[PDB]
Amino acid sequence: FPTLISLLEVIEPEVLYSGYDSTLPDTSTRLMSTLNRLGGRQVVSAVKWAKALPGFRNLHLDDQMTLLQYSWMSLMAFSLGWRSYKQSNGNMLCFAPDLVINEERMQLPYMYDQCQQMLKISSEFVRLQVSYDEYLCMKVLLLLSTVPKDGLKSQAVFDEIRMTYIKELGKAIVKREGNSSQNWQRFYQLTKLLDSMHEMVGGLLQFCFYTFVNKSLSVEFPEMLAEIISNQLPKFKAGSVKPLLFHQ
Amino acid sequence: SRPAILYALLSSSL
Ligand SMILES: C[C@@H]1C[C@H]2[C@@H]3CCC4=CC(=O)C=C[C@]4(C)[C@@]3(F)[C@@H](O)C[C@]2(C)[C@@]1(O)C(=O)CO
Ligand SMILES: C[As](C)(=O)[O-]
Repeated sequence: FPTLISLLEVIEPEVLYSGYDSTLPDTSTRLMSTLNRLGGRQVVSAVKWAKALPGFRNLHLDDQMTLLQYSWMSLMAFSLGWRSYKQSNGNMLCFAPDLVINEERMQLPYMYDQCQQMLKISSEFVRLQVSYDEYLCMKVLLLLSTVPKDGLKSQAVFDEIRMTYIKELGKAIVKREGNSSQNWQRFYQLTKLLDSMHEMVGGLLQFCFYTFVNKSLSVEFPEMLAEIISNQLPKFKAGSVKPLLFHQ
Repeated sequence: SRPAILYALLSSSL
């Protein structure tokens, strides 16, 4: 019988390559389009990941659709943060091994602001010195951290899943340190981080909606993301979305 | 309406 943490490790998606062509010069439109094309594939990876996530398949199909639509950007941004922390200690954005945006590349028109946002996530990992197991658990929590304002078709199951993974984050913290009462200080810090993710991601979500809607910027989106964004867009304009916070 | 590919992936239904 395998532990839940070890399953989380085995099912974690492998880092994708972008297949960016470093031959041609960089432009804002091209870069953003490349990132979106990469995001499409990363999201498909995340869906396959969710389907293998212990617990997740028990939710109603419509709750599955809902949680993935509401949280895809969180998942992607969080992973980006992790990779950036791991490969460059938060100095560069490591989108893919073949696509790293450093200080210089950020100077492109439009890029600087959006990149500053994504780096915030990265430096959080740096500040708190997050561990792999902590990261894996927090990531699951993000999937389960945004619900519709009037709840889910199977709130029963949802609440149980959410509780299992909170417990799991617990074990992960303990495994780093032992059974001190600094353990609950850490739990606070990490739950504070999960909370601050709604604001940080909200920023990204805004840029995303903007570049999606405003055709004149000529940013392309793959069908996967386009379908999701266009469905998710009215729901966010109508503020019918509720974050689950750990704190006040 | 409802996002097609995401739906296809989650139901898996022929
Ligand atoms: C600032 C926003 C937030 C960006 C996303 C941040 C999270 C992410 C992680 C990746 O590893 C690759 C793609 C995505 C999923 C993303 F990088 C791109 O899709 C482009 C994106 C939406 C954005 O850059 C744009 O709206 C530009 O189109
Ligand atoms: C099957 As995979 C490692 O693209 O999630």
